[PDB]
Amino acid sequence: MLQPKRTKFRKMHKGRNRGLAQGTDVSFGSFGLKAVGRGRLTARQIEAARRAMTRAVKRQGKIWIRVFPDKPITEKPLAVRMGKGKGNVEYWVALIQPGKVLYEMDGVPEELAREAFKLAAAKLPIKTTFVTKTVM
Amino acid sequence: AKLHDYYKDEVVKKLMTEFNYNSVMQVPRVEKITLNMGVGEAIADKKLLDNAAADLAAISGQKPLITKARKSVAGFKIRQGYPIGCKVTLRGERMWEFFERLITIAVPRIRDFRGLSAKSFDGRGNYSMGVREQIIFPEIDYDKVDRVRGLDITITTTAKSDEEGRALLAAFDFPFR
Amino acid sequence: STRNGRDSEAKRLGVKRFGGESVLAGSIIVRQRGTKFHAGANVGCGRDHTLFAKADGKVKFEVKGPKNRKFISIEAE
Amino acid sequence: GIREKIKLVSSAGTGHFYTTTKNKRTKPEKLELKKFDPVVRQHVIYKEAK
Amino acid sequence: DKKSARIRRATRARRKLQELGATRLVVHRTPRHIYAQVIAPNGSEVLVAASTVEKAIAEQLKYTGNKDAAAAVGKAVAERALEKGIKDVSFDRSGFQYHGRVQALADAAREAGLQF
Amino acid sequence: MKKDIHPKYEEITASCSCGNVMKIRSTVGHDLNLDVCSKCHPFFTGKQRDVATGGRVDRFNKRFNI
RNA sequence: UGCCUGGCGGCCGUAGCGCGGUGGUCCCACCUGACCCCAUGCCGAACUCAGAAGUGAAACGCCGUAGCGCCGAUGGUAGUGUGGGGUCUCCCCAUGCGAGAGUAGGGAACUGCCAGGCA
RNA sequence: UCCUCCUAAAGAGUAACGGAGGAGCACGAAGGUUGGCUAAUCCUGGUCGGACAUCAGGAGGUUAGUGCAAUGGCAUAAGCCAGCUUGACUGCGAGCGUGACGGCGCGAGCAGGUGCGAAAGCAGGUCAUAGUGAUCCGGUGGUUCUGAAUGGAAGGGCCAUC
RNA sequence: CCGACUUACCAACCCGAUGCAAACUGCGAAUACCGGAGAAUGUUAUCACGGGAGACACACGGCGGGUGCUAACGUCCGUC
Ligand SMILES: [Mg+2]
Ligand SMILES: [Mg+2]
Ligand SMILES: [Mg+2]
Ligand SMILES: [Mg+2]
Ligand SMILES: [Mg+2]
Ligand SMILES: [Mg+2]
Ligand SMILES: [Mg+2]
Ligand SMILES: [Mg+2]
Ligand SMILES: [Mg+2]
Ligand SMILES: [Mg+2]
Ligand SMILES: [Mg+2]
Ligand SMILES: [Mg+2]
Ligand SMILES: [Mg+2]
Repeated sequence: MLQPKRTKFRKMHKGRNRGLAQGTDVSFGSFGLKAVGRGRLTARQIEAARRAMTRAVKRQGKIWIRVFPDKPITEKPLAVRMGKGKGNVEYWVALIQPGKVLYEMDGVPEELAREAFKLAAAKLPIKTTFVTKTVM
Repeated sequence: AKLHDYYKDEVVKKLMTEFNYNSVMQVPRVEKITLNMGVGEAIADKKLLDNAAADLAAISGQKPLITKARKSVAGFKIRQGYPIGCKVTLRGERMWEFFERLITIAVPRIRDFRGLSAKSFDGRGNYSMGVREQIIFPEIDYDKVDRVRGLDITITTTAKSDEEGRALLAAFDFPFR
Repeated sequence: STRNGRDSEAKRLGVKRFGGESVLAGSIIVRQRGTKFHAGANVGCGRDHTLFAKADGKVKFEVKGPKNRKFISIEAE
Repeated sequence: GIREKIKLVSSAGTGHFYTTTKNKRTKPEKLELKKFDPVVRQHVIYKEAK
Repeated sequence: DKKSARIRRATRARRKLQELGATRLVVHRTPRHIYAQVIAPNGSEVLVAASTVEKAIAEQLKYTGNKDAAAAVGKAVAERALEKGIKDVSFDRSGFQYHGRVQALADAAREAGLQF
Repeated sequence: MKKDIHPKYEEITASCSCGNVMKIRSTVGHDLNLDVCSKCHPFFTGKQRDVATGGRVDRFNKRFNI
């Protein structure tokens, strides 16, 4: 489960989520799974979609995860009234904007890559798409 | 002393022909000698550093400069300002007077002398040498002294390379291998 | 949870008389903490680095200096 | 804290004193500073007192 | 560097004399010569200059670049600037310790009518 | 020099048993007599005379008197 | 008027670092000596005094070279004031302002006041 | 109760039982001035010596340092040494800043007497921002200002201070 | 002893590529704010002093946010 070690501060503002993403092209591999939606995507869904990918190919190629949560999310306990401090951090999410390339892998035929990414796209809340490398 | 004009009359001509120098004073020359010994254990007791200082002043006729810790390090339990060791630098005449009597009596008195290594240059043309024994100099009578603290000889020449630095020291009959 | 809830009164810093303003003598030009604006021609410097006028005139901000530091001066216009 | 209050009473004979603080644990001896006495309008010595 | 360390050693006094808006008498010293010149409060243009390299001064001097030479140039600077109406200047060390030829350069200029 | 904070530094006559009479400036207070100096120190000819420790086969062969 | 050099500024990397070449009549720099004027928490190494033998090696100045540093458009993108709109935890339309990064490229400064030497 | 940063939407200000840390001091030098100096961390070479002491060269550049938390600052150093010293002084103060007020803060310059420096000059505490509480009541010292018929005095007032 | 040979290990500093930050900044808007000048317009709309008050329980909506679950006709701020 991806999670930063030795963070500067325990709790972090909610903030907002606007604009398009920066890493919008495949730079390490040749096939990439690119988001089209928006929303925080926790560290539990990152691992659940990685397992569904290293199992579809199961022997070949390298896999790059181009996202990292580094955003603490705090949840208030149950039967607790509002106020009296901030909640205790529970999980970590990686804020995703459209265009962000989440996963990408090289070393497998395109047909196997296309189907493997489909098995991971069913474990992520956001609407993803398949993208291939270009030249620029 | 005599080594100075020996350098002027012989070493300059020896090195001018060897290295094909165009100007007279482009040949390297030694500019200072630095003598020290960090007693280190003077952290516990003060009278050792005063004893080491008396030794350095006897070896070279100058009062040593006591040096203090540059930064506090917990490895040896020292802190800023703690006197750790002495230091003496010799220039001009007193440099040659100590230098002449280093190469002629002190080094030959080394117990089981085998030769000073010629690969001790710091990569620019300066020579550094330990002695491990402060009794080889005649200014120690073996009876006043108690410890076997060693010195640290440094030959600071204006040579641009150790290849030239080796030649300059060799021209002074330095006991290399 | 709790162990927080402390702060201090705001010190009301910042530039008081901006560039092009006609000031009197001794009028405070900028209250600062470090030395963000350096004293130039005809302005002084307090013990808390407050910059004050020394002759009546028009304020001027300039970036003279080898290190490109902001300077404040006064033109006796 | 450990720093207590003293007064430097003038030596010009007039009654004038500058009041300051001084740590006694490190230094138990008196204080001697040449200061200004407005009563006589001269710089005179101020020995510590109280 | 031996000159750069001196330049930053004389910056504080040199910038205060400009903020003060006062005429200054900068003094440059060389192992073989000594120079002096009176620079306007602007700092960019000079009013009066006299130095040992001047042939009108060096020919009467046994060896330019000693205390007796620094006394002669100081007199020259003061008399040259006396007919120009400059009387109130401020001495500038330029980083040299006010101890040797610069002291004689100032002292002879001070005695020759200049007030600083 | 800083005017009498240093030990006395004078000229002495240092000589060897094999000559090597070389005048030097030092701080001892009295002339000193020592061994062969760098001129006559056997650091350049006794090398074979220095590495000679050992010898067992020939020593036994001496004892082979039969 | 021209060239070389020193002092004081303006200006602040298009102005600095690196690599190579070059300069000693004057200037500058290293340099000789140290009782003295002064100094080293030891050392004339630095500071300082007394001079001129040697040198342009080091430093400094000048010239050349883009390997870095640095400056950097046009077009587009993000953002955003006002007025409207949507399937309104985010966007779109009309209009005004319009980056940052990157690309093409520019680029090893320019200049003012005195004082020497030469032609 | 006070100090530093964020929330605070590029002037000032701005809330929550919002997110993070500090103070109730210290210094007669750790203040003033004059003179001088520049770090961390690395490489190489070097007796004990070692990943790491002290030393000699080179790279680097302030990534060090600041009595004390954080921010802003600092090479002309506000950082680091030494000499002499008490401006950590008295009466004032043009003109501003910030508070509903009580108040708090900055301040050129004038008068009298000092300190450092050759001099120009700098000095009315400390790199700046925390280190603190009004009035009443009473204590100590100075000062004819008053002194319930008059001369004194007790007691008040003013100045310094607890 | 010198470490003499090995490892299927991990691995700091630097080099190239890729992201994140309210308490990061070698860059940096739009608006807002302060000052000056100018025409038009506005039954002085501005400031000072003085007589009289009320009020100090706010609510929703848009935009920028803290908290909450980017839940609440929830709660606390800025601006309209
Ligand atoms: Mg603000
Ligand atoms: Mg605002
Ligand atoms: Mg409000
Ligand atoms: Mg201090
Ligand atoms: Mg100073
Ligand atoms: Mg100070
Ligand atoms: Mg402080
Ligand atoms: Mg009476
Ligand atoms: Mg009374
Ligand atoms: Mg109320
Ligand atoms: Mg209310
Ligand atoms: Mg409200
Ligand atoms: Mg409500």
